[PDB]
Amino acid sequence: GRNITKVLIANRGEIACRVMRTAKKLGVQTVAVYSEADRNSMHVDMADEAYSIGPAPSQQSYLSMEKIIQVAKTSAAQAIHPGCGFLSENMEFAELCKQEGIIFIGPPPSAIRDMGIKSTSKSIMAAAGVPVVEGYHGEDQSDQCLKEHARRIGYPVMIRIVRSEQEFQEQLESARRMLIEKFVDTPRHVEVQVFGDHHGNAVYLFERDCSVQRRHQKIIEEAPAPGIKSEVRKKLGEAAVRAAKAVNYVGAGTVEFIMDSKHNFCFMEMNTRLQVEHPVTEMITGTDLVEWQLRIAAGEKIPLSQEEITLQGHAFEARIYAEDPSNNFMPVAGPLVHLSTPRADPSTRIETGVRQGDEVSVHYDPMIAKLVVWAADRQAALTKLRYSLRQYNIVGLHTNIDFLLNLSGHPEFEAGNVHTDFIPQHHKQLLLSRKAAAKESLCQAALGLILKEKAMTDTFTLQAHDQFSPFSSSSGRRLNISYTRNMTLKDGKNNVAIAVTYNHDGSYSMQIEDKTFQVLGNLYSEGDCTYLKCSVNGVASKAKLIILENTIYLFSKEGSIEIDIPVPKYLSSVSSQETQGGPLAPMTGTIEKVFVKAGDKVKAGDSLMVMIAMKMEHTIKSPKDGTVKKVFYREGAQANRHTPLVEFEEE
Amino acid sequence: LRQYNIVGLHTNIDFLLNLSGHPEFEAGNVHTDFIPQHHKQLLLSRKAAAKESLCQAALGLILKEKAMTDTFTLQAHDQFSPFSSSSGRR
Amino acid sequence: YHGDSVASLGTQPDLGSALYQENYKQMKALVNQLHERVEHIKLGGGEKARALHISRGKLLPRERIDNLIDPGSPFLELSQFAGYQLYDNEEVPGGGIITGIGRVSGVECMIIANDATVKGGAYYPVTVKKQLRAQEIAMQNRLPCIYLVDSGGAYLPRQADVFPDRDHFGRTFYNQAIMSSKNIAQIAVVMGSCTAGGAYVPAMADENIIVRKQGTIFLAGSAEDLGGADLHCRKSGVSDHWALDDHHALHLTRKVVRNLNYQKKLDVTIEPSEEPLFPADELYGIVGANLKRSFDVREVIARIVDGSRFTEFKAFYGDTLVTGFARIFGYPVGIVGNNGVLFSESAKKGTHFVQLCCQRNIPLLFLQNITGFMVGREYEAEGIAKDGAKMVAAVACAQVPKITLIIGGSYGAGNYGMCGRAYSPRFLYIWPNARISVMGGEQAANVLATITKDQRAREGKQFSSADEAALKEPIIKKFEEEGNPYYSSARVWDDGIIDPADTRLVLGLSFSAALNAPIEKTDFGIFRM
Repeated sequence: GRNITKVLIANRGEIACRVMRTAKKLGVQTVAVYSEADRNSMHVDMADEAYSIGPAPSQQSYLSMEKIIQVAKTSAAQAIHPGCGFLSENMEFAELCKQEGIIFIGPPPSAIRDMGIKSTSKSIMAAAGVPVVEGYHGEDQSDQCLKEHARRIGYPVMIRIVRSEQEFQEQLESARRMLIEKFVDTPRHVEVQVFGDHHGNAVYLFERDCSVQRRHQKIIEEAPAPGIKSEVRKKLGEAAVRAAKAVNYVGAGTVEFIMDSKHNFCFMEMNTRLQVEHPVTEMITGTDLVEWQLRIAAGEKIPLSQEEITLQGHAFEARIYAEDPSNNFMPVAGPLVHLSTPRADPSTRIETGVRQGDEVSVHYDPMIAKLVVWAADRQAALTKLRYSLRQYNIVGLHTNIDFLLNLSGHPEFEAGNVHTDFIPQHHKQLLLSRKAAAKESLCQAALGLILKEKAMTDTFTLQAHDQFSPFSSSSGRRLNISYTRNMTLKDGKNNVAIAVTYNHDGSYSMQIEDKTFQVLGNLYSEGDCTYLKCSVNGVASKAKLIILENTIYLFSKEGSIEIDIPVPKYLSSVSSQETQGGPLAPMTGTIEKVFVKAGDKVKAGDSLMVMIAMKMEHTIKSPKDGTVKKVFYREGAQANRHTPLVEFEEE
Repeated sequence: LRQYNIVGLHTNIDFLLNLSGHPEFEAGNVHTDFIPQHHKQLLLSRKAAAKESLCQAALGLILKEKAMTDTFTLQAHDQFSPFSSSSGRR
Repeated sequence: YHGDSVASLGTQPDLGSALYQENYKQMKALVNQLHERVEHIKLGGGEKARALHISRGKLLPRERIDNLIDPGSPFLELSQFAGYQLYDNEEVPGGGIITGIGRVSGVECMIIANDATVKGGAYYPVTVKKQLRAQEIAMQNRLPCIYLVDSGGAYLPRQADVFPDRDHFGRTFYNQAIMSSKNIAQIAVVMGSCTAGGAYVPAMADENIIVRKQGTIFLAGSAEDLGGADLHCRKSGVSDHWALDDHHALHLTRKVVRNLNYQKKLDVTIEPSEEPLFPADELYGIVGANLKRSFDVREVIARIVDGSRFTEFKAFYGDTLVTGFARIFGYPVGIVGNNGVLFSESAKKGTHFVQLCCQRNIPLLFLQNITGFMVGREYEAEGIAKDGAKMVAAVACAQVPKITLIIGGSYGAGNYGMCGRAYSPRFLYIWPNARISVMGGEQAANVLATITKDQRAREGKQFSSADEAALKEPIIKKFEEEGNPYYSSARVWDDGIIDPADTRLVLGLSFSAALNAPIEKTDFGIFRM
């Protein structure tokens, strides 16, 4: 019950950084909590104080109510911000904070409990007059009872779609080989934002659309939701406002409604999670909701009246994930060797919890970041989103960025005809195979390797005493003749041979197959990213160039191409097998042990035989992973020095 | 005010920090005799430091020595000798 | 251009393998044993002696070194185990003297401090040998010598082993005079009593510092009136600087070194340092403590060289010996390590390699794990002795800095060919599992079991199998006891027993110190072709 000057953030990752940013702009001191893995995390370095809450598993760290309360007491934090997930929807934790005199920055326990129970929330919501969806949740399965409930809900219903009473029995038996709801093409999910003060006043921010869903996880959020009439927008929000006042709602909140078509909507659930799709609403209404939440939690009234709240433009939110679309959106954990994003501006807001050089971990959700763009109309905002997504680049792990670009490109999305089967219906179109690269792109990659070598020559020159030597030039010039370099690069599974002639002017003439290209270029650095400015046959382009391992990565506004540099066999270590055909006896000695049968599959480092020579034990090891063709010696045999011990099948 | 740092002469900054944190000033109960009336609380004596502060001071001294070692190493031909480390290893 | 990609040595060991588990457990116990024994030696004379030492206002010998060297700089102590169980009933921790290499005012110096808490700082025979070894190291590497003098004179009961001979106490002053003539600074800090020969140390030094009341100098032994800082500082003139206390004297010493007008210059090419690609503690499992089992020396190399990069020379010829080029902390090094019994090809391969390193002025590192030379009628007919001698002769004449590390057995003439103590390596270190002797314990036992089996078979009285172990068991016990690393290190045969995990750091410090002296041209003798 005090003004908040210090706040503990009982969360990690991006949400923790977002809450902290509002606190810094407000002068409120910030306390982080952290696990052993997140010791160097961005939210730890961002806080004014940070405390360890134990090991990496969240059950023993971020979900440990006792440790969070202990840190809040030890840091003298007056308030706890739970963020989203973890303890944010835990009734016990909220009551414990109230018992210990710490301000929980979130809703009252009564609201958390009432919303949590589906029956209680629906009963109050029907009392609020909010339209309700009709479903049968009864455990009883008698075919007669299920059929009577299907009639009461009215056809069509979902068990198997049931369009009429005559088909009910066949569809029920098919589904069994139950719960009944209402079926219809109802895939538009429209949600509203409501804020309520301790004084009981409430305002409605404009609605958003979360219709697009992948693996039961929302992917794209657009505010205001497309196609909603100005009059419908007022009515939908006012119903949410009346419902919030009736339940005495305090703090931020999201009320969800379901519209199949023709502006017919019904309540689904109300969430106190402070959903992370909040940024789109903030941009359209020009308000900071984290700031409003901190002020309201302290006890202040809602900052703006409903008349003051206004809707401007359109915003889109896209969440980057480390999930790999090819393995059915499988989550991936790996080092982020390169991370870059679209430049920040009032129109373009990037919300991220990770930095270049950070490592993604299986312990927590893999979402890399959330990207928000703002513009006057939906189509213009969509164009900006694609422009920004192309400017988002990640190297070192798999990402959903390509899938997002394809989805935004799809014509139906641009129309605004969004339904939650969008990904299954257009699955073939959304996932597309790589096409063969153009010869021009291959020329750019070759230039990139040549220019990188020139930079390496320059680095050595700086150390050298003879800085101005003509040899340190990268001219590749011979007396009376021109140097042509034969270089091979691999695109996909295809080896490409490029012949590069180093011209006197400093340009390079490259011939791939029967086509000759005149290429000139330079490497320039903006920020920490090297960029290649190049002209091929007079067409000029700029791309970001990263060469890591044996792969050349060129990222351009048009597209990203990855080309491979072939690895020499001697370095490949296939040569190590070639250096000797068979393992021989180290010295003349008795064979004490044989570990291989006449036909046995062995891997390099598998012991084959043990030999004692002059009372000195030697263990013979498998040179290759090849299966054993034959054995030349048995136990107790004396083997002469350098005599073949094992024969390996030719491969 | 905490971010403002002044070394080389005495200033009223710590007095302003005590004054701006006084309960009657927070309440807005101000008058021309406020400083005379609350002189005892506004002027604050020094209190013994915590052991954590002493540890931080020692760490700062050690790190300053390490920085001096790096500065010397910059000008030496033997740039990568293990002796240039500040490990204090035995 | 240094952008070429290259192959790297080393392989990931099978941590689950029983052999690795056993080897790690055995080696770990040896390292723990080594650590706790050093802790005891760290205490010197004991609590009563230490309390008395502090009661006089003097710093403890190891605290003096801590204050003398640069803040946070590593200190390479040498021969920590000198005098360990050397004398029957007398305990002499560290020999009564502490020697090592540390950085003072940014300059690498040799520090020689008497431990007054040990027998009052008296000079035992091992104490003289330890000091003489330190002086030899300083001269060969041009390291300034700092003497923290607090001594009680020679130990009379053992005078015959201290005073008379060439390598006895007299040689200490000879070394000081020679180093001074070569512009290797000699600095003496009298922080206590020095009597008889002790008084010569401050007198023979280029610059000298004495504490106000603790220090005393006199050829013939109140002590303050006879000696004392005031008498020597103001009247005798033996003192160059006058110090109030131990802290003041150490501060003065740092100033003296800063005025040496010395700057280190490197004769070798330098490249940026890189850590090895494999953990060093894996050496515990790879090597173990059983000398009968064999391991690939390349595994040891892969875990100490920069980036685990190694260019092998003559890989398929004389494979029992491994030679190649690498870098440690940026310095170039040529590595020679045993990988089996020495053969004629191995000796020839080594001789060729040593000539290459000497020609290019590349420091040499030897990794001794020997089991002997090839034994056979054919090998002798082909001049294995002639081939083995080729290597002994090349190694001896090499003028590049040489460092030897005994990671296993060291027996017979194999020791000489691999730069043993007799061949003046700049430093010599041993792992806690090493064994050294004229021959392996078993060979001496078996050889005797031939001589006396013959003795009684040829004489005609039968000599039974039980008579065999009344012959063999005492021999094996003797060689095991005298080949133990502590036995070798108690006497100064090596410069210390080092934990394998510390091998890379010790080598880096040692090579860095050895580079203070310019590398000379190598002159070889006649190569008996």
